[PDB]
Amino acid sequence: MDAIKKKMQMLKLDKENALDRAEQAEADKKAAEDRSKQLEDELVSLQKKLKGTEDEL
Amino acid sequence: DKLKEAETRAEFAERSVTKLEKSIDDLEDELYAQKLKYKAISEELDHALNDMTSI
Repeated sequence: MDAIKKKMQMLKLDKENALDRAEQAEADKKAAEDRSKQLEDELVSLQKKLKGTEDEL
Repeated sequence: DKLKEAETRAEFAERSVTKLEKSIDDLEDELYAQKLKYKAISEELDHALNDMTSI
């Protein structure tokens, strides 16, 4: 009819916005966790370098 | 004499015929308008079904 189509369009705008926000948040989580794990690896390498310095000391 | 009983019904017939023709014509016009409206309602429903059809 008439109002039904508009209501469907509203329900679809909500769909697109929610789905886009979900995808963007998922990408953000992936990027942030990769950052954290690379920092942790850098920390590990620093621990090993400290160990080598302690041995030479 | 014998002419008047015929003339009376003869003139009775003309206006009745015209009124019946007018009534049937107007009723047919209303019928066609309602038919177009009904087809339009079917068109709206089917257009909604065809556009959405899962997206």
